Amino acid sequence: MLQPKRTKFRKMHKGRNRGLAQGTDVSFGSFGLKAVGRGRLTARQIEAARRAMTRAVKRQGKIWIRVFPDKPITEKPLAVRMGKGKGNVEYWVALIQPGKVLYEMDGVPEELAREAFKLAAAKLPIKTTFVTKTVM
Amino acid sequence: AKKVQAYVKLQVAAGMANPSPPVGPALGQQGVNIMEFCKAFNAKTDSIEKGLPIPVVITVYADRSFTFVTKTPPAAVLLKKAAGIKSGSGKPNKDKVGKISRAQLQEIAQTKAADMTGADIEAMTRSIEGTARSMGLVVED
Amino acid sequence: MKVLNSLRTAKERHPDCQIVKRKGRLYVICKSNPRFKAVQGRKKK
Amino acid sequence: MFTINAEVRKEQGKGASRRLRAANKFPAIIYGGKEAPLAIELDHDKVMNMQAKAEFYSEVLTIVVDGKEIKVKAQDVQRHPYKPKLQHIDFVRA
RNA sequence: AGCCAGGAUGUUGGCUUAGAAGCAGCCAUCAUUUAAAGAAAGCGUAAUAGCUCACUGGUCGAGUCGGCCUGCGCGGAAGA
Ligand SMILES: [Mg+2]
Ligand SMILES: [Mg+2]
Ligand SMILES: [Mg+2]
Repeated sequence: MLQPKRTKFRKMHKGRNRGLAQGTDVSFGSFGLKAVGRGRLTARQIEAARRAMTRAVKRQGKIWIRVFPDKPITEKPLAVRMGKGKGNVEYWVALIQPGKVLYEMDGVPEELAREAFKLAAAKLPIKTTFVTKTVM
Repeated sequence: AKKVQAYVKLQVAAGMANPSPPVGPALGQQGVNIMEFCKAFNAKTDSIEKGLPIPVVITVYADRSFTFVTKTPPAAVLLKKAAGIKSGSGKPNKDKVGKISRAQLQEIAQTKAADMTGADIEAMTRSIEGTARSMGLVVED
Repeated sequence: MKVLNSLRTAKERHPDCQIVKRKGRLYVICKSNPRFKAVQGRKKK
Repeated sequence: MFTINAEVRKEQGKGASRRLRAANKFPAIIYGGKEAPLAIELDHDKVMNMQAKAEFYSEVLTIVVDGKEIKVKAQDVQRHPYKPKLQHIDFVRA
């Protein structure tokens, strides 16, 4: 499960998530799974989806994960007053903007990557679309 | 040729005649004799050799017995005592187990006076090559 | 029969599975192997 | 071989370009060599299909603007972030 | 699309486990007669099986298939 091995600071301002995605082409594989919505992918989400596409291909071909959850998310538990300090880091997300290539894959037939990316797509909280490598 | 009228296959080797442990219970009962599996069975077995399994046609309109006339021995039965091993596929394709040759089986396959495919003694012969493959040997042709 | 808010799967559980729009719901009929029937909906209010 | 029909842009900037794309057209640009760049407007559907054959990105295409012929090669392309659409193209005079 | 056909031979497939004859699982996925016919498609299983299809010959006779950009709608939708 992905997580920064170490970081400069423990916690991070909430911030916002406007803008379009960077890194928008299939730049490693042959096929890609691309983001259509704006939002958060958790380290567990990336994993639930990664397993499925890897199940799906019987660990053939090759898989790239283009996103990484480097954003620490905190939460305040039950029975806690507001304030008295910032919550504790509980999990990690990567921020997703429309257009982010999430996963790439190659070494498999077009038909099979689609099944596999379809299977992962069911694990994610944002709409996605299936893409291909392109000259230029 | 006409339709469906009694016909089943299930033995092990022809140098026997009716054995028990294979089938025993299930080898005839819509007018077919278990006990009779001899007179007809060895109606052409003794006259050549004992040790190629040849199953064969029933035939029962509403009779109490059956006749059938037999045909040629199988093909797989030509890869234990004539060309290579018996463990069969062994481990069919992790190593290549053993091997045959172009000479081997062409003659033996080529004595079939009642079974195979093709007027070319070679096409039918080439087909026989495929079985040897089912158990992962080698091509030396 | 089972309900389901999705027939993508229950439509292909068998060759005679059809999909029909009786009244205004979508039923997956299959009159040979009925156990494979489904609907998408469940009535008015 | 590939033949593309273009009109010169009469406007420029973000508003105009967003309006061009709202009209199923899209801006593009022609540059290179001694002549000045030529801002042009292309038909979206027609060019989408053309550029869907790898041949497009390596063969010399011909753009037609007022019955004059410009020989170019595709040089860059900006695509929609997530739709099968084109936002813009660079052509260089071959 | 429909309906008539066929769907044959190496091969009852060798072989992994107690059957196996595609009949479970792993291995490969060869081969002939042809009009095509998968060492299989999945129901089924004491072994047969006895089903249909995948694929092709006939019949009909002019359309048919399902992806793309998009508009409005459908279902998803239970509370005092
Ligand atoms: Mg009613
Ligand atoms: Mg503005
Ligand atoms: Mg037809």
